[PDB]
Amino acid sequence: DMNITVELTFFEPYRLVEWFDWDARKKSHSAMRGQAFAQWTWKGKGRTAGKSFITGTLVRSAVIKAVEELLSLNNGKWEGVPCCNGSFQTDESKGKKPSFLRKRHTLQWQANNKNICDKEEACPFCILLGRFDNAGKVHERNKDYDIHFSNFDLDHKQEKNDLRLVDIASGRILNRVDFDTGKAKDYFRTWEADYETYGTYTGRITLRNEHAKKLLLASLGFVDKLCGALCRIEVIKSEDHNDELRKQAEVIVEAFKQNDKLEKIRILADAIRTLRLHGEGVIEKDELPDGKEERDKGHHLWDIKVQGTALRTKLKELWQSNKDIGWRKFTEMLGSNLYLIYKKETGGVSTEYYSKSEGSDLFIPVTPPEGIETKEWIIVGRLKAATPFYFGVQQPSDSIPGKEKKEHTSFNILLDKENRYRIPRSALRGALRRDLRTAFGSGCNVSLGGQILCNCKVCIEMRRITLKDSVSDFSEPPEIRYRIAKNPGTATVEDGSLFDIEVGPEGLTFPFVLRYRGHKFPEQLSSVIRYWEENDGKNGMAWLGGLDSTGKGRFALKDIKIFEWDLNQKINEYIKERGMRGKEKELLEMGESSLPDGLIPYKFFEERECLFPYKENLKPQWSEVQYTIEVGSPLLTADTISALTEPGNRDAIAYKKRVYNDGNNAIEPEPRFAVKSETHRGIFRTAVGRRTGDLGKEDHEDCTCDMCIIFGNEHESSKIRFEDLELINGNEFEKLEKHIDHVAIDRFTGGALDKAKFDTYPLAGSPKKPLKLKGRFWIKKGFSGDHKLLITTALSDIRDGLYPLGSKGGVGYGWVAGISIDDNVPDDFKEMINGPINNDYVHPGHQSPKQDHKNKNIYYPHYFLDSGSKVYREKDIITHEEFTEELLSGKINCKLETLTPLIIPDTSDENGLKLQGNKPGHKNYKFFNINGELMIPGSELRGMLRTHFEALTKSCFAIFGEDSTLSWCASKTLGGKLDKALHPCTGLSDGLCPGCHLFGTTDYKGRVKFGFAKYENGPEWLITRGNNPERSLTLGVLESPRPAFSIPDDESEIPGRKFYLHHNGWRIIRQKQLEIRETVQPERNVTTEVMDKGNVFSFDVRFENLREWELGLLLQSLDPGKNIAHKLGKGKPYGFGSVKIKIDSLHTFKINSNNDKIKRVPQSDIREYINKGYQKLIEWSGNNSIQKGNVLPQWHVIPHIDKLYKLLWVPFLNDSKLEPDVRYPVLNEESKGYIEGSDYTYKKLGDKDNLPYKTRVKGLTTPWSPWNPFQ
RNA sequence: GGGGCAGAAAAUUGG
RNA sequence: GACUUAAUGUCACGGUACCCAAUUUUCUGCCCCGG
Ligand SMILES: [Zn+2]
Ligand SMILES: [Zn+2]
Ligand SMILES: [Zn+2]
Ligand SMILES: [Zn+2]
Repeated sequence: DMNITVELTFFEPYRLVEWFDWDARKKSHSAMRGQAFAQWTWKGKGRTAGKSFITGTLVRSAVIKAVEELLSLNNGKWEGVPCCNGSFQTDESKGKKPSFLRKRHTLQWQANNKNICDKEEACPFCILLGRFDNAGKVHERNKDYDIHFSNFDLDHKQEKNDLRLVDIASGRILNRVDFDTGKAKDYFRTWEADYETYGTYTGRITLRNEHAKKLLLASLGFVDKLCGALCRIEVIKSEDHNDELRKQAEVIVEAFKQNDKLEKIRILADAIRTLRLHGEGVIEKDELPDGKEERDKGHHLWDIKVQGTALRTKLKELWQSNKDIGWRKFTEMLGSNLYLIYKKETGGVSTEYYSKSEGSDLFIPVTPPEGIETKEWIIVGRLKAATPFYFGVQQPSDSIPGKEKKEHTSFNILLDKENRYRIPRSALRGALRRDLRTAFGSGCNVSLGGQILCNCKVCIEMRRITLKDSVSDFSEPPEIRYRIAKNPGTATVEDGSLFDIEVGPEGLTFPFVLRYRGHKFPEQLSSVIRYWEENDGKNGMAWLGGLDSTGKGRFALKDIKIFEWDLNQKINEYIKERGMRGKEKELLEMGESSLPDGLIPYKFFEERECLFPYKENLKPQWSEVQYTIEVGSPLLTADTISALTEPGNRDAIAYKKRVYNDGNNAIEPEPRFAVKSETHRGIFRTAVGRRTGDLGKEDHEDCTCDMCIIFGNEHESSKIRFEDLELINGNEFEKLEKHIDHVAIDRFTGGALDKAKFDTYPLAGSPKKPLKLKGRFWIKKGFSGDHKLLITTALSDIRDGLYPLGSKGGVGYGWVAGISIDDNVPDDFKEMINGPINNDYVHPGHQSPKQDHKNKNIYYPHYFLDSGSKVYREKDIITHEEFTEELLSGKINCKLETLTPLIIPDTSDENGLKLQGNKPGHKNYKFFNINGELMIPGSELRGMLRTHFEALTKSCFAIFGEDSTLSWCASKTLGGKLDKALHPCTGLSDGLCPGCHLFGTTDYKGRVKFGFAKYENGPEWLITRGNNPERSLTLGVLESPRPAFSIPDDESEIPGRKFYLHHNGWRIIRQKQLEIRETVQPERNVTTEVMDKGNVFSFDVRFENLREWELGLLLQSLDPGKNIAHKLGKGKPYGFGSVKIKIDSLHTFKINSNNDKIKRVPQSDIREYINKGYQKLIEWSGNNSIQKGNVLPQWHVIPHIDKLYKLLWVPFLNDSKLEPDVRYPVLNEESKGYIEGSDYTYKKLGDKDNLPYKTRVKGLTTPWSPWNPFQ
């Protein structure tokens, strides 16, 4: 007769739905799906506020199910009073159906009450159902209910105004994933509610019969789930901030637009988001990277003036203005506001199925056997991330709960309201369903519109499993990972291809709870649990999440404890302890002597080698290939966003990870260097696609090609999964990172271009101290022999060195020196994976000035090569998408010998040896070295051979600064004084010159790759006696080239390329070291280490898809003959750096032949290649009067080749007793170092009356012409 | 009598 | 006590936001005549 006040509390995020009564419910789909949830009603107009509740019929149905199970446990009795089976059928002619219909099994027992229930006397089950009362199916007064359930209202703790929907709920999209294809079929939305603040409901139950109070009070403690969440039932006795950020973002955007730097703004946007990982101290202690020393403009982005002041001080005042919103939200909103303002001021703004009627209404009774036992098993443990993980979520401003009717980061991660990482229940349940279907061998696809319960084994085992959601104890921000796609025809970045993913740290831990209520513990669930866990030898194989092909989401299970609860003897202890729901964290730390009564540990849990679904169905599913790459070159996988926000002021730095630690709950102090999984996934995919030839297809829609089978497409998932490549020997290095700076050289002036100096910071790789990267990839069961052969072929192509890792591969960065395969790799994979060339061409030098002399003449140190104006441009560009049969591909092994001393400085250390303490401002350097090994960079060799190849084949001026203007006023810039055909190639529509076709442009990758040269043998360190280091030399003063001497007199044109002369002018510099160290300021000259003549260096050149004449011209540009050499390094006017390259070996390979391999290519074939190049030069010339035949080619019949080989002629080589005297003039006598009667000043040469302008230009164009008697 | 350049140009998402 | 349930019948713990894409292409740390 007396009321019972009931409080239900949630321990999991529950579900919400809108309220429609009964007739408006059939119009909407979300409410018909959303029964057995919690309900939300709007209070007042405007669709903003309301209240949530839980209906009494839902709690009544839960209590009815609990009473049915509790009576089925004790065989139709409860504390001595027996009950009948009840009634669950309603005839259609007498009365109406009760507004909710049952599709599940009804548990029944043997009715031993020996009496039929009527209105006068009844069993507890019949008075708890409410069969014999005065109320039914149409409401009347609240009396004449024998048992009444009221509605359950939300216990708001503080009395306030109405509660909003956006403070209680959050929207989410769930999925249904097909098992055969791995792609989604349909999706549906839901609302999830918080349980920490809004998870308590209170209601009333009225019972007017003191015969079923004990069954009701026992059944209230047996209810386990309600509204999609674990529960416990007990009996009691901002817009101003967005706008203020928007106006300041507009201020910064107009400030960058005033300086014509709008395209930087987008990059700055990402930098602001990256500032959420650092502290506020990076704006407070000003740890942003500073500019160069003695520069007016500092950092190129942190010192851009915003309304009069710098950017860092502007961010300081902007954070002092909005310190009240926190650092993380301020950085996120400032980034996601700069993104929108950049998107507006540019000009361009940035299958839903719910389940289902009339017919097939049945009643299915189920009676268990009388002897059977029922138990409940509980498995507790921790889940650990062995890789970065990703749980996908839709964007904010689309996941608003009320406004469902229908940016900067493309893909976000799922987080809690306190910014904690969350493994949802749906992902764990889907992964358990997938692994259980794999373990059983067979299963069904999940049918949604259902009238009969499914009878497959997976569904029977999954209707007895209860899980629980997980949240970590970690609230630090995620990491952004970027991804591009490559255009396979040009080997550059495709248009509209950059996107970004948010990933979490590896090593994080989550709680894990599983429950099973049944008669015996299955072998298949034991197999899945043993498959998911890790031990010694075995690693975990629990794939949760949504980037599995790139290796994201592999978890392991540790600290597993399994407990058992008996229900036929210890049911009251289960009801009293509430199944330990919400107290499972205490069970991991509980001892054996503190367990509650009735809960024992489980001892017959079968081991890994005794389970039959394991090792037959689950273990052969994914196979592991683990290997180790040895890289003997610098390795640069650029970041370009983290380079902006760290101190050092560098352009491109390497890639780092953040690994989380479990023993100490911090992250880690030191990061881990790595190559991403997407990178070597793309390397494998590009290798397989270029071998088979499937990269040339225009579309892969409904494709069953080999690449789409191995690597997946839109309609199928991938059969191979790739993990990261981690550095494993980083503690063997001192100064692991190396600073390498690069420059571009103008083809006319010979000096450095404006705004073309840059720095790279790769990891220090050497041929005697290589980097070691350990990596792993997973392969699936069901691969054929052809596809395994393709994977083995891709690994062999990576090992042979065709695909370099990282960036700047054409100048020698990231060249793979070797690959090793571990011993635990499958055996079929181990079976599958495991003289001197001369030119003899003597060039006749300039006979008239030089060879008839006793060295009494002075020449000019640089001359100009003047070709015509026509450049041959090809519009059929050779593509990078396959290896063609008629073209050539291979490698050249070459050597390098010094004829004159060589200076290659190491500009990472400005102090170098010493000597800035004694004389300050003096720059002194060492030779180039990585880990103490003398090297020449591949960029210098590439630039030297590129300048030679461009001057040989009459191509365009590739690097040429056209904004410079002359003064003696000038008519125009010197870009206007060049012909339009020698201008650099822009775009592929007009075509490409030969130099841009072989070496590349911005929109076309090159087809030649130069490597780092290593020291082999010879006498090093030219020794001078009076010098503070003996291996050292103080150079003369050298400053910028003046184009006013080459083109005076405005009606004059640019006289072609600039080349230097070979002479032994360093012996003047050596003997006068004392006269240079004094009487010259120490801030003008430089001191460097020098190498002597006779040293040998070794390097390699790779090439792919070259024609025959291109290879002939390349082998001619490398070794152009006897008495012709090259020029390399510093001090080229003073004579330094004369090198000779000799070809040692040539190898060619053909991949289209199945069994063929690398070759040796004897001297007849390469002579044929040289002749095929010479015939192409003759055909480009136009003079077809020269005959054809098998003669050794005379290269000096073409005029510009004759001028080029007169510019590069070595006069002192094979004991010919002559040495020229090449030096600059002396600028207006009474100047230092002037001969008595030479008359070699600039005053005499720069007058009009003696040496007019045309004779001066003609003397700067004719090679080796004299200048002191002047011709 | 004196030092310069010290990053520039694309892609910032589509099926 | 309304807003806000119907009582002899609620498998929604009946459904993984899933699938596809190499942060990359090009560049000699170089260099003389006048304010
Ligand atoms: Zn009864
Ligand atoms: Zn099924
Ligand atoms: Zn295909
Ligand atoms: Zn060109």
